[PDB]
Amino acid sequence: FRKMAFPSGKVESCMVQVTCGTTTLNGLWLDDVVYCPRHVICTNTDMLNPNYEDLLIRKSNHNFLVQAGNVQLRVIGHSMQNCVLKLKVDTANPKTPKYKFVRIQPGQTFSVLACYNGSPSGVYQCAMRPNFTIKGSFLAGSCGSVGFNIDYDCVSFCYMHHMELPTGVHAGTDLEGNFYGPFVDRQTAQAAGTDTTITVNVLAWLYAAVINGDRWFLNRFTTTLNDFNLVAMKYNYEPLTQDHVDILGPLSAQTGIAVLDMCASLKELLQNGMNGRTILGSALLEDEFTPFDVVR
Amino acid sequence: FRKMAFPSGKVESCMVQVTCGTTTLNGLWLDDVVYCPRHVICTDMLNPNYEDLLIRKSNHNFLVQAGNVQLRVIGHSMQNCVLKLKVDTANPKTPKYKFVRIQPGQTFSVLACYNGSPSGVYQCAMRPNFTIKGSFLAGSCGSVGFNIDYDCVSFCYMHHMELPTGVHAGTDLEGNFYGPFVDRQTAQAAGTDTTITVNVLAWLYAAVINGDRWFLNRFTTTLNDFNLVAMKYNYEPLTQDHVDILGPLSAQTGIAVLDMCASLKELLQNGMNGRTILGSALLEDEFTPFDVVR
Ligand SMILES: *C(=O)[C@H](C[C@@H]1CCNC1=O)NC(=O)[C@H](CC1CCCCC1)NC(=O)c1cc2ccccc2[nH]1
Ligand SMILES: *C(=O)[C@H](C[C@@H]1CCNC1=O)NC(=O)[C@H](CC1CCCCC1)NC(=O)c1cc2ccccc2[nH]1
Repeated sequence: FRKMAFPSGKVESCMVQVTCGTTTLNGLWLDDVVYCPRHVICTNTDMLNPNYEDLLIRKSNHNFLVQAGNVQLRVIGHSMQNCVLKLKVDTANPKTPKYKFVRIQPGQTFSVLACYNGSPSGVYQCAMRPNFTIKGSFLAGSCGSVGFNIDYDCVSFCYMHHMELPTGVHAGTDLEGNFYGPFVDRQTAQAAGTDTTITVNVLAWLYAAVINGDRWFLNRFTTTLNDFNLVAMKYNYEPLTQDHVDILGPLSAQTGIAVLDMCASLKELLQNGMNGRTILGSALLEDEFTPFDVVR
Repeated sequence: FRKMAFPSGKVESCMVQVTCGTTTLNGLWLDDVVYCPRHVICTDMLNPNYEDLLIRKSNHNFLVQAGNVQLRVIGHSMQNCVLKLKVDTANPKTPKYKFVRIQPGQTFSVLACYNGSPSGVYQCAMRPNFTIKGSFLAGSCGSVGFNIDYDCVSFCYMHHMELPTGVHAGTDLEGNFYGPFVDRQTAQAAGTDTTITVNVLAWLYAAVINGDRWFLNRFTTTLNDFNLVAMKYNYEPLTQDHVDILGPLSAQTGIAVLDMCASLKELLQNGMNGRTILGSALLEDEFTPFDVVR
């Protein structure tokens, strides 16, 4: 069991470089529109309290240099949607995949294609934390990189990168420019909320462990949802909702370990620790695989 | 800090499906050649005579499909443990590529594929015992490992089999196995593995370059004394080449290699006492000095 990213070729073909004055970052080219963070129109002067409408009315089409590899794309229109800028260009991307813009929920995973200067550099799997940040790996110029899932030839874009918080975790928007989490595109003091562990993902990961031959943590017991939730609250774990139990249904049946039976295992893991042992290859309870991620 | 794979698009455009008899696996289509594991021609698995198995095949016994398109095989030959199927059509999306043979400790991306269609991408390392700790299911054979550098894809691994311990064995793209393995279903066992010491040190440098110094100390060590200690924890010996390779990261952080060796010695002695390094509760050994810089 390894953390696995989706194959990224369909998205690589959509990445372009956007330059506005002094700032260069990445854009997502789909049909005849390039999408990118609206903060690309900020200078050092504006970054602390921008008036994005004002700054945008100032700009004209030729203020944006869009580069698809060696080819410059001519901007013929510009617009803002929430915190994303939409640059209408000369030419529709001839490799636009089947795609959707989707908004994901905390606890869900996606692949990140990290890009610099419009050129894809690396790909890795992320989870939307319960505090709406991303534990990413993003350097200067990574803004505009996207997160996505693929479902049978259809790419669902869910994330575009905007910022790094002082703790080193990351914040961005969906592709309609709506931020994940209580963050703003302003150079002001911002902090992530206290994070919590994604309980249903930990359980799915334990089921993944049983499937792969590590069963030392299983026991004979079972808990209640109410009793397990008091434990989860003590250890900063997301409450296990009744719907969470249902999505684990397939894994309980394949292994014969009922969810509250596996919760009894997790309950004890939260106190005995691992007693010097390892679960999959990890000395920590891993919470960035969804039930779907384990089954696939 | 993440285990990052290379973008897989250039390799996705090369994956095809090869069927021989009742067996389907993946092939790598570059120009007018499809490369795949020669054991696609087995029915036979304990003591195959591949020379005899192959002379009985004709071109039409190999069904090659690139997506919906069937590729006509016009010839075939065997190069060590890989089959080279000459096809009627050159891959129009062949990238700039090379075939490279890697040494233990080297990392690469794996594009896991099934029925010629890519399924996922992840980072991997060649273990000191010439296995890889992959994630491969039935039908993954022919999946390839690669690095990409300046739009040039360097293919270094093709998947052949799973050992009884659950680790994986395969060949370079000229069909020479990594390690003492053969394409037979006989009893073969990965030798005892070790931790890639040079990679653990690179990663501790990465920890320093980011924010963390809590594991440093005031000691140094000789290279010989470090190796005498580290081998008691099943670490690979550190060589002068490894010390040289770490020079750039040493000079960038101000921490002499042997001073970082002293810190590693103490980390092995003490554990991390409830802390993490980068993101991990264990000493990570699948990042190379090169991976850290990039
Ligand atoms: C876009 O490419 C970068 C990506 C950052 C750079 C470093 N690591 C990343 O992920 N985005 C930024 O640099 C933003 C730009 C701002 C423009 C105006 C609106 C808000 C975003 N800045 C930051 O991410 C930033 C500034 C800052 C200051 C002090 C501590 C942390 C910190 N992070
Ligand atoms: C190719 O697709 C598969 C990949 C395997 C399947 C499961 N996980 C993998 O990586 N390759 C095989 O199944 C090989 C078949 C050839 C191997 C040698 C030459 C002829 C056939 N077999 C194994 O990987 C295998 C069989 C086996 C039996 C008992 C213990 C371990 C074991 N591994």
